[PDB]
Amino acid sequence: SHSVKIYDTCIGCTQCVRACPTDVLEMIPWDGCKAKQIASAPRTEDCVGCKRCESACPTDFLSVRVYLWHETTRSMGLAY
Amino acid sequence: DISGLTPCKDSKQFAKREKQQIKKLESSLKLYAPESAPALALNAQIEKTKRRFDNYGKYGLLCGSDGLPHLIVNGDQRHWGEFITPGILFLYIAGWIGWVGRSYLIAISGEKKPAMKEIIIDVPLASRIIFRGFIWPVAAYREFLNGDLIAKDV
Amino acid sequence: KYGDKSVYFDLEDLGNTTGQWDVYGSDAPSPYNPLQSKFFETFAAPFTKRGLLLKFLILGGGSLLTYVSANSTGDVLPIKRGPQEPPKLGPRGKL
Amino acid sequence: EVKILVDRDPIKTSFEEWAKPGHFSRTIAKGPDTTTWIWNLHADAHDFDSHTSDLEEISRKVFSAHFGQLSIIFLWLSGMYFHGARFSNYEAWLSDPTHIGPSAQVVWPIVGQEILNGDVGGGFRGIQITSGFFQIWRASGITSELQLYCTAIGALVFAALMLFAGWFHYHKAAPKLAWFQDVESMLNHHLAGLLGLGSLSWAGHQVHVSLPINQFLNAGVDPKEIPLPHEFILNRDLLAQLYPSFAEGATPFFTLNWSKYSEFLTFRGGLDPVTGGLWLTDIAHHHLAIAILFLIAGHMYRTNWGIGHGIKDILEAHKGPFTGQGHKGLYEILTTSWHAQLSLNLAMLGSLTIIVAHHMYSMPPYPYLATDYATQLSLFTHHMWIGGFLIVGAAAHAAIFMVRDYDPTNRYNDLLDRVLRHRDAIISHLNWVCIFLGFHSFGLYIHNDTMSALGRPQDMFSDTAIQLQPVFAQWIQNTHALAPGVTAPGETASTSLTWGGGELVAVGGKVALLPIPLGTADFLVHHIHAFTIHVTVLILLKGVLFARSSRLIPDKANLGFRFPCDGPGRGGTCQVSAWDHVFLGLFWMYNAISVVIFHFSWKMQSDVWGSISDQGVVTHITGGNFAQSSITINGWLRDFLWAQASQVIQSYGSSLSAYGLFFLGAHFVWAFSLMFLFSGRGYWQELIESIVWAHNKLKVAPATQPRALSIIQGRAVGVTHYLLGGIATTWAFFLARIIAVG
Amino acid sequence: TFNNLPSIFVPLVGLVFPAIAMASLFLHIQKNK
Amino acid sequence: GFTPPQLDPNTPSPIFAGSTGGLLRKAQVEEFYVITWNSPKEQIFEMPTGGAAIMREGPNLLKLARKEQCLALGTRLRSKYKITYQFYRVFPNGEVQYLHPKDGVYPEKANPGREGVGLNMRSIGKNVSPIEVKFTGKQSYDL
Amino acid sequence: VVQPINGDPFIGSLETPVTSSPLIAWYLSNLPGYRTAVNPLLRGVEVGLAHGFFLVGPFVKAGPLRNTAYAGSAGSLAAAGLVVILSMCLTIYGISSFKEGEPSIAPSLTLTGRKKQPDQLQTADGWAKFTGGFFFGGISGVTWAYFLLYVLDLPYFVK
Ligand code: CLA
Ligand code: CLA
Ligand code: CLA
Ligand code: CLA
Ligand SMILES: CC1=C(/C=C/C(C)=C/C=C/C(C)=C/C=C/C=C(C)/C=C/C=C(C)/C=C/C2=C(C)CCCC2(C)C)C(C)(C)CCC1
Ligand SMILES: CC1=C(/C=C/C(C)=C/C=C/C(C)=C\C=C\C=C(C)\C=C\C=C(C)\C=C\C2=C(C)CCCC2(C)C)C(C)(C)CCC1
Ligand SMILES: CC1=C(C/C=C(\C)CCC[C@H](C)CCC[C@H](C)CCCC(C)C)C(=O)c2ccccc2C1=O
Repeated sequence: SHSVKIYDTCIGCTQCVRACPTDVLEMIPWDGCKAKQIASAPRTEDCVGCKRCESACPTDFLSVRVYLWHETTRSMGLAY
Repeated sequence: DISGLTPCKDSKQFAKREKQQIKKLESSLKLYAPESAPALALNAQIEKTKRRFDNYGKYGLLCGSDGLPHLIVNGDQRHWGEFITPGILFLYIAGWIGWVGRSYLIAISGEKKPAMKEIIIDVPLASRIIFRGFIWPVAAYREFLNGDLIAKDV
Repeated sequence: KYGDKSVYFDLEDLGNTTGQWDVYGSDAPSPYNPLQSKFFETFAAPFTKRGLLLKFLILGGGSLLTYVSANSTGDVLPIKRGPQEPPKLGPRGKL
Repeated sequence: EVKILVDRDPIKTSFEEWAKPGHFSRTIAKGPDTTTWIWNLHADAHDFDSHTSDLEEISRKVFSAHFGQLSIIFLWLSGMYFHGARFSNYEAWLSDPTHIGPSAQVVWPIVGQEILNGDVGGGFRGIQITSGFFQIWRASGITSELQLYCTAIGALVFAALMLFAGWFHYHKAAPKLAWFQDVESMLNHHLAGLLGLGSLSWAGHQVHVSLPINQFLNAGVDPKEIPLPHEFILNRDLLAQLYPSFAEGATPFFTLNWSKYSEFLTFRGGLDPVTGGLWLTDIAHHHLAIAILFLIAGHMYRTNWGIGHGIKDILEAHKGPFTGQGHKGLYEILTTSWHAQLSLNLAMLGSLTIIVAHHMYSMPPYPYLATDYATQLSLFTHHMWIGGFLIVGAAAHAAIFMVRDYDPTNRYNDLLDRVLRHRDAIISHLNWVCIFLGFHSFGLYIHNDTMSALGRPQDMFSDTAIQLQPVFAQWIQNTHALAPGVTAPGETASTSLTWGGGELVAVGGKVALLPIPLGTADFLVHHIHAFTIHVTVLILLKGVLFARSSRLIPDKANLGFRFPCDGPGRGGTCQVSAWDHVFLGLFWMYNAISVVIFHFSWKMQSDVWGSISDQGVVTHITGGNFAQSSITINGWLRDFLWAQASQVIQSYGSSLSAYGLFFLGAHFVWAFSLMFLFSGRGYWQELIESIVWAHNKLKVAPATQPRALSIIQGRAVGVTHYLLGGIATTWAFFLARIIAVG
Repeated sequence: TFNNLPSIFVPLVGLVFPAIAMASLFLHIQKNK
Repeated sequence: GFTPPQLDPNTPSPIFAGSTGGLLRKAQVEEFYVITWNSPKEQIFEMPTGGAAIMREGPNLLKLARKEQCLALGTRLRSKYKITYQFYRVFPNGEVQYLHPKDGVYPEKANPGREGVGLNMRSIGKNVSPIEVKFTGKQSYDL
Repeated sequence: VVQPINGDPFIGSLETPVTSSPLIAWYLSNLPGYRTAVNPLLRGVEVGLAHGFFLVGPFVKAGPLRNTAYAGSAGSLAAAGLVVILSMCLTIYGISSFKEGEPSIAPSLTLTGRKKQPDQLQTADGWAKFTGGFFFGGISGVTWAYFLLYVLDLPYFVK
């Protein structure tokens, strides 16, 4: 559904996923920062698009980035 | 006599506006005694109206067919009291406001937390600057020549 | 098991879990008389092909509508009766 | 049990925190990195539940804030009584109140605004007020301007006293939480002690001061000839000359021989036909009975002694069969939360303001109120608006309870849980009945409009084409007109004359509330009112219930009460917050109260108000064009809006010219509001950043970074400008319309 | 007959062409290949 | 191949008097996201479907409506009650997909064993304009 | 007796007296909307007859020609037209919701937990039989209401 992307300007603060209410994100090891971790987005099918991840990305503009795309029943957040 | 407008000192409908407003204020004047506060205030407003109309007559205002003063902005020397002299009077004050504000923001720019000086206005600083905008048309011109008016990108 | 003490996730019986229930869908047999049922069957089997039913419905309904509106006179709808009144001359002569 | 638990010198009186703005909050007490900070300095200013976590400091803050509000109201009443004393024609209005316009404000002659000082009457140039203070003062037996100045000075004194009281009860000796939580004593006192003794003391004024003075004012006596009020207290012969029951004193009272008090404590219901207001003789007896009732009601709750109902023991006693534990827990969620109490008191106070509006036109309690059509209209409209606003705030604060103070772990309630469980059923049936009412109340107007436009007036829903008569309201009307008799003897007449069997109270040339006939138009507009109320309750109740969770956002409480959205996801989830629900309910309250006051103005001007000549032929202000034109929207546009807005727009060069000025201005402010409600923050931030480039080019970059308004702030600005503009439009339109033709 | 063309085309168009169009378009919506 | 799924058994559900925010027909034809947690005591918690529920001492089980409901519940559990939780996805066919940690560890601790996807090795301004990917399925951000 | 549906608290409904009671559930279970095992044609016949009368009601007395002599006839004609349209929309519904031959999408379970047979109404041919019954019953109920308004005008209200 939605296309979440994490760019290399990350600082590995783990606020994107700790804010993400649908388990879309997960921190993985990395070698590009002092924290040695970066966020990944495997479960984009569960992505609703609420952008709580990028409302908590403390960078110049953003590192995590949500692109609104094909909306399915779970990206639209429907219990019916 | 320009733009098809007769002056107000020799207009008929302007005097008619005068007479009509005076009769309107006199109709509201025959309901009180001529020595009480309402009648005195009405007579004061009446003299205010009459002097107003006579002053608009004596300044050479141009009253159209509707009988109201139509201001000329084109730049006619007779009608610089309409726009150009009060326009300069405006721009002098407006640039005063802008220049004292700009010199204030530049004054607090070298502060640790400048924003608190925009909330809590440093009245001594501004008051020392508040008269520095009296000379804005020359200080701003030099800041434009010296390069201090417009900032550089870096 | 769905019938255990406060267990509602019988993973085998997912119908009872998800709520798939004919809440009032009685499986009781036909309460109608057989003869009138056969009568209705034989007299409504023409309306068994949904596509032919739709074509018949649209075309026959449009035909009946055009027939009613074309054969009806002004007694049943004033638009056909016509003015039956002289026309008023508009403002400024007629313009 | 109950006590005076109060701690001394908790907070220091100092300007040190005045100098540091935003001290109350953590994120705000560090500096304005942005401009939004200042909007957050005012937004959170009175959000004391967010400043602290303990209820003690919050209770002290709101207690002293109430003291500040009372100081403000005492200062406001000081202004009103003073302006009446000095800048008014009240001393002249008493002579000829049916023809002199009550005025209490004069403007300063500077820029031509002295036209506003008009010929109100009484040899006085001012503004025709529509507050009804003059009517109160005639009901309070003032008969002077000295008494008004003394009242203003005393009110200023009480304002200063309340200011000192707030300072004392926050900074010097602030009560702790055990004092506020003793709601038993609070109710025992506010019932018996505020409302009981207050009504008793006003009954004393009504018996000793208002009644004897109005017995002369209504009997053609000039106010200069009337004896002063204290002369009735000092000399009882003058008081007894009109009410001889005072010669016996309190011996009729204490011996229970009250039958010899009916000269001044009456039950002759109806309006005094000499002035159009209710009988003050009935109002004295009223406030007396209310004193007895609130005095016996304020001895209901146990405070310290073995007697009295513990409110926990009342609530826990009520436990429904399939309603669960019932009202258990409510004493702990009402006494440990100010927002719940605020919501409850706001809802009831608002509906009470509306009931005041409704009972102040149909039973005019003050002399020369019903004939001051401007005062009557303005007071009804005012109190209706206040009631709608208070109800909408009750919704907001119910939502704030549900987000913040609601705790099913510690402060549990059963009935609230049961309401949250089937909240979808509540909102579904409300969302249905709103559509049903919308259709069968407004589509009827559309049907009438179309049938009248197709030349089919025999097919409308009118009093001539298709009968939709209010049979139930007609039955209540006819049985309240024939109520004096078997059901309510000893009343001598109906309690009101807004019913078909009543009569006309001719006061001067005016009519003053003859019966109100209910036809099909009243049916249609009353169902429109039910419709608008039901939609407002839909929006507001939905916000309250789904304040915490929905199928869309199940963690809405963690996002807060006042948040814009949770992103464009889920198709978009704008305005899921209860704040945004109440922001919409504001608009729907506006539509509701606007059509309500339109119904009032038109039904009054067409079927009630007017002028009755000495021959008896009453001619109404419009001409009875309500039941024929208020069945279609084009009548409201033509015969109400277009026609009655021929005195606000033609009032240019008149004394009513500020009304047309604010007509256009409130129009403007409403439309300006549409810039906020329609737009979004992102456009304005991008524009602001462009003009910030233009500023940084000239070394005029402000450190308080220019930020476009927050989304919720854009919505707040939109709804407040929208409401202010629509409401000031209506205020100007009503006041000019009703002062001009009067 | 020219005065009777309103009696044929308006009930034809404004009722049947919605029948045909909305039906065929609902079928085109609810389709699978 | 280091953390196996847990395959939730027929555990008891919390004590709850029933609400209207529960499972609609979405569960009857699509997934409905069971959650499982393990309580130290019989305590009371707000349900994401509105209303208060009484969790049971020991393992619990809740089939609420969707992913955000169970994850909001689990975050409230982990923060307020300090309790391990894991939730699933129950398609109507019968399969039970394990989803929340997918590694035995919550998705904040950067624990190795998870491949990075949705990962553009550039700053966010260095994406090509749409004209450079006009008439191509890749929109702007997949190169 | 407001306990949840089938005692299942996490299903969005409740067994309140209005839904699940001996009288109202019985009434909702012995009427042609919920007679699952029986064929849908008789169900649709019953439904159409009832709604044909219910529609002829507010067309004769309430309408454009209610006061005329053409009140009953033209009102019944408009009711038959609305019935034809209702069968029309029912038909597109049966075409759009389920295609030709799939099994029934109705629940195969009941409150007591019995794996009952699915309601063949929800199938294509079943819904088509239901629509045919609805059309036949509705035109028949329209003309029978017209007949009763014709021959038995006096007991009914005119006003
Ligand atoms: C005049 C003497 C005085 C002084 C020096 C203080 C000093 C203080 N008070 Mg106290 N207080 C006073 C009088 C005083 N108070 C009175 C008379 C009351 C009763 C209303 C209170 C009630 C009170 C409360 C309840 C609280 C304080 C608090 C405070 C502290 C912070 C206040 C602040 O920064 O906001 C400064 C605010 C203002 C200058 C303006 C406030 C608005 C005033 C009261 C009324 C406005 C009327 C105006 C006409 C209405 C607007 C309409 C207009 C558009 C026409 C500070 C120690 C706070 C505190 O210590 O908590 C940490 C706190 O919570 N005070
Ligand atoms: C924005 C707030 C606001 C404003 C500006 C006004 C302004 C006005 N009101 Mg309104 N009013 C309001 C809110 C407001 N009211 C609310 C919320 C209520 C509901 C309680 C009322 C009830 C009310 C009544 C009943 C009357 C007014 C009157 C007036 C006018 C004269 C003012 C006055 O004090 O006379 C003096 C005030 C009175 C004579 C009122 C008597 C006291 C009332 C009946 C009860 C006592 C209050 C009680 C202690 C607190 C509530 C208890 C709780 C159980 C509900 C003036 C137009 C009076 C009027 O129009 O006169 C022409 C009038 O008769 N108002
Ligand atoms: C008894 C009455 C009462 C009380 C005690 C409160 C108290 C409170 N309310 Mg509630 N509220 C009320 C009535 C009341 N309100 C009503 C009648 C409404 C309906 C609109 C609301 C709607 C409401 C909402 C929707 C919200 C609150 C919030 C709040 C809290 C903070 C408000 C704040 O800091 O703003 C301080 C004051 C201001 C910011 C000034 C407001 C400016 C107004 C709109 C100016 C324009 C109105 C004016 C009459 C027109 C003249 C214009 C002229 C100046 C040119 C506070 C607990 C907020 C809250 O709890 O947040 C968590 C919140 O979100 N209230
Ligand atoms: C005149 C403008 C207007 C109209 C017509 C509506 C209409 C409606 N609003 Mg909206 N609304 C408006 C302005 C308007 N709103 C504005 C400006 C706001 C800003 C705050 C809102 C905010 C708002 C909220 C927040 C809510 C509504 C709700 C409602 C509904 C209540 C009435 C209803 O369904 O009954 C029936 C419909 C009407 C009365 C509308 C008029 C229709 C006429 C009678 C007949 C139409 C013709 C007919 C069907 C033939 C069709 C012909 C064919 C060719 C198409 C309805 C959808 C509420 C809702 O959805 O729940 C009920 C709700 O909660 N509205
Ligand atoms: C609503 C409102 C208003 C108004 C109000 C009013 C007007 C009120 C009134 C009220 C009142 C009118 C009150 C009163 C009170 C009183 C009191 C509170 C008293 C007390 C007293 C005492 C306490 C005493 C005691 C004693 C004695 C001396 C005798 C015997 C012994 C003893 C000791 C018991 C306004 C508009 C402003 C605004 C809005 C709000
Ligand atoms: C004569 C006249 C006229 C015309 C005129 C014109 C046409 C003009 C133009 C002009 C122009 C075309 C101009 C331009 C300019 C530009 C620019 C570019 C500028 C800049 C500036 C600046 C930058 C400044 C700044 C400042 C100041 C100095 C003030 C305050 C502060 C500040 C800093 C803001 C007319 C006939 C109508 C009328 C009469 C008069
Ligand atoms: C216009 C607009 C804005 C921009 C509105 C701005 C920020 C208000 C303009 C600035 C105000 C007037 C502050 C400037 C005045 C200061 C007090 C500075 C004083 C300077 C002199 C006047 C004394 C939004 O941010 C917005 C957000 C969401 C939905 C709609 C909208 C919207 O419609």
